[PDB]
Amino acid sequence: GCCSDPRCRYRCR
Repeated sequence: GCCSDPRCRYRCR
């Protein structure tokens, strides 16, 4: 999940 991943701090969409 990007919302919880550190590489997807804001890229959850």
